[PDB]
Amino acid sequence: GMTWRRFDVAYHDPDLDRLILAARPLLSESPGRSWFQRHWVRGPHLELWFDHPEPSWERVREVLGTHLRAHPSRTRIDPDRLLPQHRRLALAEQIDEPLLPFYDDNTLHRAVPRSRVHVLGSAAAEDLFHDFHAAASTAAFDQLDAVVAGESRLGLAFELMIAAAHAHAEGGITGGFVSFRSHAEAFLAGAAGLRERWEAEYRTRAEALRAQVAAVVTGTPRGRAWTGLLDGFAGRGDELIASGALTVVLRSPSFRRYRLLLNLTALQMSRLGVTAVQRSLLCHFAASAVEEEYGVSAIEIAVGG
Repeated sequence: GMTWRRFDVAYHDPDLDRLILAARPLLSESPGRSWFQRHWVRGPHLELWFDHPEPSWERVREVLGTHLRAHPSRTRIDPDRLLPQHRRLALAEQIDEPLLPFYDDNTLHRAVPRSRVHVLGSAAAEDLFHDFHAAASTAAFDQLDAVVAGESRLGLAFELMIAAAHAHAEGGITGGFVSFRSHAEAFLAGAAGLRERWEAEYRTRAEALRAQVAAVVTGTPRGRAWTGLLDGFAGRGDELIASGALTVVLRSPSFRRYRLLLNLTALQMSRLGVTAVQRSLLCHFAASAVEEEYGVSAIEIAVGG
């Protein structure tokens, strides 16, 4: 917190995948824990977090300098309409920090790490997330090779969601149902007319989605890699929800674990460039595919008595 460095790479092109990829050597060079995330404070930007002195500002400035100059971002923005969205997002995410001015495109800034303690629960909670972000930043680089190499971004994300529910939900995949239906019903309560669209988008892909669910449930290299990564944080997470040092079958200790590991997965989806809408769509896709593939209703009714 007095050790963490943060660098903000201002970039208004929503596609960051190639920029992120350029920055990979920096994190490999870093002897400590390093990580990155997409963020919006003072406009779209990439954030590079390092808890050790190396690489170093001038290293960072030269690596990202090359790329930024070679591959600039031509995208404009609307500061006038964007500011209100952020001022709301600041209240939502609970973000005290200069929202103004906006960074100019294609600029490297040095910046102070923000604290997430008042949001996460403890200092211990904050450390756990740093650890996860570090591990998941590594795994993000691989997943983004694939994506730039043409692969489905949304398809990779769905895979992580399904794998996580199967490994870590009480009762495997059918036990992640409610959490999927939850995330998605939340979004649709906030915009009625999308319900029907979400339904039509599932319907044309129904058997295709189910086939992916089944495939991930059986086991895939990517699926086992992700759940493995999450493994590392399950034990430590338990303690912190047990001890009360981490954000609140409400009281259920093994429902709390899962909700956390599902949030970590969601953060991975941000990192990979899956927006709130796409994330809402995947959750709907997941809830419906799981329903139809396993007759989750038949089951809920069955265990009714």
